[PDB]
Amino acid sequence: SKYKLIMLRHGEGAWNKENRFCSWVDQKLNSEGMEEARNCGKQLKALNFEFDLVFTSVLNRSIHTAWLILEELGQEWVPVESSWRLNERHYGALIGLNREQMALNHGEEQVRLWRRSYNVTPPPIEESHPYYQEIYNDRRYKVCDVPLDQLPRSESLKDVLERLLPYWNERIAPEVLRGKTILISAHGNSSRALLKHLEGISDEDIINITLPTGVPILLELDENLRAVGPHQFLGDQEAIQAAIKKVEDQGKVKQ
Amino acid sequence: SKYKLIMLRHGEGAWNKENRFCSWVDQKLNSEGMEEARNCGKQLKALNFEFDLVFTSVLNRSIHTAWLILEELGQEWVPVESSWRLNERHYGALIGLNREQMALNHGEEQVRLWRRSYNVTPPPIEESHPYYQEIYNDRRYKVCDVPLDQLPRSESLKDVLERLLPYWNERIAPEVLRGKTILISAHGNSSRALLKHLEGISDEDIINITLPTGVPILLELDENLRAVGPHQFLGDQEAIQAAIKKVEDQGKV
Repeated sequence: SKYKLIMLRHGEGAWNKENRFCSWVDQKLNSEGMEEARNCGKQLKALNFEFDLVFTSVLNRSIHTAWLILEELGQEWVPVESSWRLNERHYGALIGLNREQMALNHGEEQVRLWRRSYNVTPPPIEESHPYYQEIYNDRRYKVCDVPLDQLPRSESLKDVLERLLPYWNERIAPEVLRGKTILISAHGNSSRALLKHLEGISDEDIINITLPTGVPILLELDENLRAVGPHQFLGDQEAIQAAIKKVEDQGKVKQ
Repeated sequence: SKYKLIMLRHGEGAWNKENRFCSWVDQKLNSEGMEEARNCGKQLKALNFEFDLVFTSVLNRSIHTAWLILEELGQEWVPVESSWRLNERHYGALIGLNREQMALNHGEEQVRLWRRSYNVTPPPIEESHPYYQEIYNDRRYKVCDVPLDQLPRSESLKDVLERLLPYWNERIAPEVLRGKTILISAHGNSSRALLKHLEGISDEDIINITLPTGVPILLELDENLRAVGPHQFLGDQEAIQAAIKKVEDQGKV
């Protein structure tokens, strides 16, 4: 049998235009980001999607994105489950820093590795970090399946997959095998981690995969829950590639 | 008390101003109703409420109310569960009708009986009813714990309690006993039904209970989940009483 699923990363937030790593900072979507969610909902409605379950991270921007999509579909009653295991990759000390500034300071090559490599680990976030308290003092991280003091302080994409894969295998994949229609409202890198696994993308090739914000990602899996083909982006392909280039360019110096 | 619970009915919808029985019609909250939800959230935040689980009906206005409350609390991550068993009382054929016009035609006392009686069952909604289709052709009622054909077509307040109690016993009560702080986002009459059970209100006294829209209701329970005292509306009592009178006045000529 063949199964289809939808995953996407939420829309824009304030730090997007500012070009700052957001990661675990619980920033809300801005007007534009909310509209992006509604657009995704409208596309899914057009395809007559009837979701059975929705999975999100515990970062409110992914949750609000799901809620907006469900409203566009008139499916607000559909069960939603949120887990830190779908949280965006933890950028550690890099959180809050400007990507272009990092390019000027450390070079475009190093920034590309920090952002897209599989094994490179960002420096861990310190208690002195401006956004440390706001993150680790929140109750949502006191009731995770992992103690507060044991949650990551930074993550390589490999680290993300290691804490995300179990959640996929144990709580999402079973529903897919049951023929349920699932929506995963996630983030840029946590989505890349999942795709790397499902599509069998190599450590080297994953570095060139960049996902645009607020765009439905369609994926078809086979009986062995493996991608039948590469992931596809729903929408105008030219605007999608342009959005991807925009994200890539955030890590480059002006030319 | 040993445990604390919060329940409430959502804010205004378009049919509030039109003064029409909404019931199972999946009407959305209007601007004012959304604001009412934000006010509940702010009031609960001011009292340090930290929810562990939220229960709602499958009518979107109660779900959106919960979502707006959680946003104000910065608790969007809190688990939410929805069930038709928390749905508002089914007004059957009376759905869509104007309360004041009905009071004019049949008498204020007659309408008050239909609205607040514990025992009187409204006439069942027929397939010929203008809103029958919009209700029973929705997928949410194809995946309930009972077949679509088994869902009610009208309910007395007693009928409501009979189908709501199983959910309280099976899903909600256990969580409360575990010490979890629960929020129940329900409706006018489904909430009256639960209160009757928790406070041991008699069939006669329940008729006099009218709940204001968008006002948190605090209930303190003992080890046996029995109310230790009457429910407590959280807010300015004068404004809350005016809000209650507002609902009562919808049935007056």
